[PDB]
Amino acid sequence: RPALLILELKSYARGVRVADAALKAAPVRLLKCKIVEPGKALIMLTGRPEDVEKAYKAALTVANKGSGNLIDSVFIPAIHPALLPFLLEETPAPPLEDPDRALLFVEVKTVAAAIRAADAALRAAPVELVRMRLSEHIGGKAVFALVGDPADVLRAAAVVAEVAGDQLLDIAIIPRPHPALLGRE
Amino acid sequence: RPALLILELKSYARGVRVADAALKAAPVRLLKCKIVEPGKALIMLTGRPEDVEKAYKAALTVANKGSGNLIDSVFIPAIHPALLPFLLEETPAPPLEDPDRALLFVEVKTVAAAIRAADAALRAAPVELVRMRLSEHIGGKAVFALVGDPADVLRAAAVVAEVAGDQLLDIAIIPRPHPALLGRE
Amino acid sequence: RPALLILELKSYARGVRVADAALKAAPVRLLKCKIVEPGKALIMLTGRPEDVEKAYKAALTVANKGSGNLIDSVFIPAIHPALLPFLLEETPAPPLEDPDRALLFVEVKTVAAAIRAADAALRAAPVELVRMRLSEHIGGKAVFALVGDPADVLRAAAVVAEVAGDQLLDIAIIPRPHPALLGRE
Amino acid sequence: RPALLILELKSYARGVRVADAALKAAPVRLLKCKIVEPGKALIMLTGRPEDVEKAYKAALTVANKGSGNLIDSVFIPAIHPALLPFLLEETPAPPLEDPDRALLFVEVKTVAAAIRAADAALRAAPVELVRMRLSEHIGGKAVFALVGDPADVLRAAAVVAEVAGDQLLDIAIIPRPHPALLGRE
Amino acid sequence: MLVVYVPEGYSEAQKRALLFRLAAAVVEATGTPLENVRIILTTYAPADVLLGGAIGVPLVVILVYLLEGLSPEQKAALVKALTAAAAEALGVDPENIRVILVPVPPENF
Amino acid sequence: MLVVYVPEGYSEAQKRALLFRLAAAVVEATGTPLENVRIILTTYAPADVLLGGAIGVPLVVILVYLLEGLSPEQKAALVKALTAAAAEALGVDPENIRVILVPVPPENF
Amino acid sequence: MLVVYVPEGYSEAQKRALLFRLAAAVVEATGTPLENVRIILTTYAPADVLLGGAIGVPLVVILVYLLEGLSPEQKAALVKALTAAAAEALGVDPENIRVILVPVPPENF
Amino acid sequence: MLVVYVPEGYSEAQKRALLFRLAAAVVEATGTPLENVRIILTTYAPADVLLGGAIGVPLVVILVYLLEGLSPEQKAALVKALTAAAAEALGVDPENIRVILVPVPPENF
Repeated sequence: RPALLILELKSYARGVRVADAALKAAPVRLLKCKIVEPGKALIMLTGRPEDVEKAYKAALTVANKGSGNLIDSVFIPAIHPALLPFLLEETPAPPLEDPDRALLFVEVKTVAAAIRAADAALRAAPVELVRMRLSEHIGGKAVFALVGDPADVLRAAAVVAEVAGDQLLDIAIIPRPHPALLGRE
Repeated sequence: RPALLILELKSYARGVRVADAALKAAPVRLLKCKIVEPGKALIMLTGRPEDVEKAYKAALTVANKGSGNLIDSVFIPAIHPALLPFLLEETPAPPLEDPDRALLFVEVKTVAAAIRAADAALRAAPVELVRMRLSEHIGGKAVFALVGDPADVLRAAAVVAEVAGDQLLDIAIIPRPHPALLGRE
Repeated sequence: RPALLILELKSYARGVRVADAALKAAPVRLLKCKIVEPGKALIMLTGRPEDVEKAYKAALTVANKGSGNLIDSVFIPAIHPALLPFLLEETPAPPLEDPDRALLFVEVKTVAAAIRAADAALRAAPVELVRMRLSEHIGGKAVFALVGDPADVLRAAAVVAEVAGDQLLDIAIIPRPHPALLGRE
Repeated sequence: RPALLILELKSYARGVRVADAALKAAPVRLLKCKIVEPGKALIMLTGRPEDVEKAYKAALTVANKGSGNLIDSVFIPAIHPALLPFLLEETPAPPLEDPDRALLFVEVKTVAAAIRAADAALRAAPVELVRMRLSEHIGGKAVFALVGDPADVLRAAAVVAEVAGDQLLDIAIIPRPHPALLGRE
Repeated sequence: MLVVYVPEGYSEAQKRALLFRLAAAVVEATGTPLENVRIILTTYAPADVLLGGAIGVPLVVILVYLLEGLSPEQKAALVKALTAAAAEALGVDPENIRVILVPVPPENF
Repeated sequence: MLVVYVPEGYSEAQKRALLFRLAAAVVEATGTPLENVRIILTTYAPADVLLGGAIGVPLVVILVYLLEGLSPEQKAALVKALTAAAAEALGVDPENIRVILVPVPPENF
Repeated sequence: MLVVYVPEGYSEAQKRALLFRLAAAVVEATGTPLENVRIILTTYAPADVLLGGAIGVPLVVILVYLLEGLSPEQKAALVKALTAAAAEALGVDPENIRVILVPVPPENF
Repeated sequence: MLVVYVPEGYSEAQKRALLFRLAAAVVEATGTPLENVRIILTTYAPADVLLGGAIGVPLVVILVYLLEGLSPEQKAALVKALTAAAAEALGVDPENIRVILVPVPPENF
């Protein structure tokens, strides 16, 4: 169970600065320090738990969290395995094998809270990601779809709504696919 | 003369839902159910005339047209052949063979009304498309250029202005090219 | 020392028109007449000094500079050699060979003034570009990083701030890299 | 089934003018071109269907419908027989013969829409008028009462409400009369 | 007693005509005089209801309180009349109208 | 049919999650597909209700309309699931949730 | 030179299409290139003009300045084309469009 | 009589100087006293005119009403003087100034 650190900033040169300071403190590898639509800097880092944590508080001190420059900062010590193929690159999930599995779809404004809700749902609910997209050709939004049993899907929806709160922008539930959208959803 | 159905939505999860319902009703193939800049869902469908029509009214009932979720919905029973190479993929048109052909350029805010005006002009005026672009790396706009005889170009401009109405954002007319822009326009 | 002409327009069909008129007057080659995020037309031209200049005033007369259609128009007779590999295509600069070289980063709202400040700094200060990006997947912004000696970097920062003025949106200075960001900045 | 044309105007001299033009075009007889409370011009014409129709469009062109001078203009090709005794003069209907017949009463602001709703109800519902009054000693309102079977009366009420829409000002239903108001309603 | 739950966003004319048509259908079907026919309805927020995994789609529900002694066939006639009346009144598909009634015991009404 | 009476002053996220969790509990307990599960709820003024000599204290009430043929044990399972779901959804003590259901006769639904 | 007097109260799209269609008709009829075709128009107050004892009714007037050497038949062709173009452009009856042109002397233009 | 059509968006000083310079040119060229020289001009909307397939570009037009007996050479002198005067007055290229005059018949003026 590796850790993650996410930084959403507006003064993206200041984001460069805070990333540089964070790696000054720690030998934490870099995942992505890039700007995305609509012009917001996104930073992803991972490494040893304590190392990531101390680098995180150092970065918080450096960037002056709470003054408006930081849209969101999310820390997490334990991350799900299936996240890594999704986060590192667009990895298409295997097609659904049981047509009975209902589908769940969400939408929140900020990516940091998006993956925060994703991790919270995964910890609370045994559900599996299928498709996901972050901050690219989107205008700042982010998506990720879920599939599974009706009861599991509904409880996961409840959990993700609770965690997202006001960050949520939309949610939807698809009861049943059929081959014209099964795989073609 | 095939038909087309276009759906421009803001709640793009709701767009997913309405697309799923539309294919629940009908065996209509999917052309594109994708989000574009600045974060709007675009849906294109085609099939048998009556099939497309009944799927269309089913989708209208499902999505509650007129409540603000639907930016535009355009139905059309007959579509021009040259549209298909343009719509399916970016197909470069053959270069102009007569330098005398004047050029016409338009710009409207929404793609649905854009192609509505395009089809209206094609039905009313025998004119030929050259370059076109939809909702990609544009911020939501859409373009398509026309060429031809002065009289034909001017009457097509009148028709397209009439059809576009308030949807129009800009229009322009190029009288004459010369090799520094002929092909390099 | 070649020249350059830059045109930032909002009525991009009008930008097409003004580009056509400019090449009507002059045999000036075209670099890029393309729209970029968030939907602004960018035009770059180069050629003989007097030819570029007269084409420029012709274009100014045609497009009615000052009426709001023209965001910015920048003329320059002499341009730096290292600009050409950056402007023509994304050309990665060679990695820094001396770790002591401090780093400089800027951000302004408009590309025309961005390169105006870049050229002004180059004329005033012997500094070398490393990374640069213009109006692509950015929402209209533009970036370019500088490296070099502390004194040179600081004086270049002063010059670029002076030239940019209100066009500036952000600026930052990195004192020291180390291999975790040296090349991985 | 004769036709009717109704014209409600505010610039009553302009109403005189439009009536004169209408009879310039057509040999359509005049029913009433008179001003009523609160100072609005009312015009009623009848004749051959096509003759009435072409005179109607001529009058619409002359009076510039939609500019605010025309409160309402209602065209109708087929009119009910019992209307004629009511419209031409105040003709008292025969007293009700069955006490079980419930009563219906309506009120809308404009006479044109009033008779439009009346005709729509008559076409949709077999109901019979009893008392009626138009624009005289009323301040611009108009009344007409209906009688009949509970089911018929209720469905007629639904139809008249639907047709009147926002033109409606009031509606009421009397379940049962008894001789102290039977004939003395 | 009738209680009808409806979405919000309907013109006063629309619900007025709905009331008239519902009263018409009830009276013509059960044959009772207007003197004993009562109808009541209220609205709910659009962002408030769920309909099979969808939220915000409209859904009309009818609740009736009726006295026994009515044969099943006339009960079905009432159900069909109410359904058709509501559907035509507001132009919504019958799949979005759920009609339900309750036999109020004679010792109860 | 479900009708839930609730107090006013709840976030849209809160009642949204409440809807999802209630649907989850109903579906998992009675085993019906989502296609036949409908839920509706509305709010009342805080200064409007009385609760045992107290006025203004919150009180949530559940009303269900369910078809016969369900054994009492699964009826109790539904009751318990609904109670726990609502209580966890809004964090109010179970003494403030009253759940009630009605067997809609087969000739009636 | 063209000067067109029109009433006020027309959409920007309407007069825009009017300009395009008038240019089309002129170019196709007289055969001149777009490089030498100029058109100008302005509006007047509705309460400002009289039309045969009527005030406020719309009236469109066309004024053209054209060079000699054009035979009468093509002059009539221009007149008819302009009339039809304007009438279709704004949907007003041709009796409300008065078209007039002037032969600018060769020593004058 | 002079009538000049101009775009809108010009300072009062600008058109004032334009009037003075136009009067100067007319008087010096035709040699008439100030007592018989009259000039009038008006503006049009920028979104109103077309200029060779372009809309919104400025275009100034001059119309003169002049008495016969003037030889063609002095007519050309008047034309050139007016063109240069307007162009220098508003700094617009001469291609955007179209000047036109009409010989008012002696039995007519």
